[PDB]
Amino acid sequence: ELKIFVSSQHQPDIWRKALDQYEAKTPGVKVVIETGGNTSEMQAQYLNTVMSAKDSSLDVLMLDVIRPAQFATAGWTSDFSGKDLSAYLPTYAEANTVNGKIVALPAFADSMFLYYRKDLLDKYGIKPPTTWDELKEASKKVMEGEKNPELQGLSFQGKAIEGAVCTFLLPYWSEGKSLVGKLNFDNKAAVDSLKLWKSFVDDGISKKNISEVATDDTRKEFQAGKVLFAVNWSYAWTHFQGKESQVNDKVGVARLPAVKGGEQTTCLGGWEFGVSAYSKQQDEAKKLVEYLSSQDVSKFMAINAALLPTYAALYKDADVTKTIPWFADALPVVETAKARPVTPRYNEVSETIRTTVNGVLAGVMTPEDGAKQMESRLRRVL
Ligand SMILES: CO[C@H]1O[C@H](CS(=O)(=O)O)[C@@H](O)[C@H](O)[C@H]1O
Repeated sequence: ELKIFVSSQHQPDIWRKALDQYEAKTPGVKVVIETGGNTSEMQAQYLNTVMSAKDSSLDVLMLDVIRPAQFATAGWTSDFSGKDLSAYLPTYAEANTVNGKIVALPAFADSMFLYYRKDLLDKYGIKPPTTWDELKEASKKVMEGEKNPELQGLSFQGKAIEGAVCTFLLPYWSEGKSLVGKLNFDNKAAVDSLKLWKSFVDDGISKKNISEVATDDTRKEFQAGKVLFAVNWSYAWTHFQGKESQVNDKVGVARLPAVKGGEQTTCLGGWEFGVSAYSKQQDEAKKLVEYLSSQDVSKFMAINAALLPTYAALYKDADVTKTIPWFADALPVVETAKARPVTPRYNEVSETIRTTVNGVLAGVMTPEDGAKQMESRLRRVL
């Protein structure tokens, strides 16, 4: 009788279909979904509480790509002994291996992309922007042409959530800088990043309360036809093309714009399945994770939920690209996407950066003071 922790955000109703396929072929085994918070840091704060207390209730954990160092060092997961991760993208083999131990099996890949209203860019003769400067010029042109009070130029995540860590790093990496064995905090790129996110609000290109916007708020608002440009993850696509959308067939996907004279870098994301060290069904949990991390299930979740695959071959799979054409071009974006710090203290890293991003955008602290505070707090942790 297995229990799997899955975010309300990760389309548990589509995972439920994959569990039904498992139960149909595996007699005597039933799985039940326990849904968690929409955002990764909320899920993490929850799982820390129950893993700390050695709660045996949960069997399989859907964990963020940022979680293996913590969960490995805490002893919260049962390692996949003699497991070979070489069927999967090297980036996810690397994320799920801590001190030589296979901590987890990849569930799905992810990276940030620029979603855009191809109907509005096409109306105004605009190319997908390759720089943030080009994105500001396109936004002002479209907003002034459309005279739609509800149309946002750019939605990005400014809420004090895990996605705001990603937000902070996008311009930092585009400028060619790295955060880390040791912290190498570049003040100029850190301030440039916080100033850039603030500039969209100050220019009216982003709404005044972007500090309140989480991943699925960007998703909901873009889907309701209210956003020209959206920073999001692959899952949003299935929602954009579903039965409750204002933007069916009106959505382009591009790589993120670069900073003035930078690269079109992005943030690595994605999720993996861990088996709780406290599960009393280790054997059946492991067999369930082997199924859910299999190629066929990787393919099903790409087609049915726009979850980017963990297997290189699936990005150009006939049925995958028939369903989502832009997956065919997505592999090199995923394989070159920059990783957030690997550390067991990642909760503290996240808390420092996301609270600094949110405070800058809420007008609590200047971009310069925000960077100053972040460097001091990260110094202590890394
Ligand atoms: C929904 O997952 C995606 O977004 C997360 C941010 S949040 O939406 O949870 O704040 C990232 O951490 C994940 O790596 C990425 O796959």
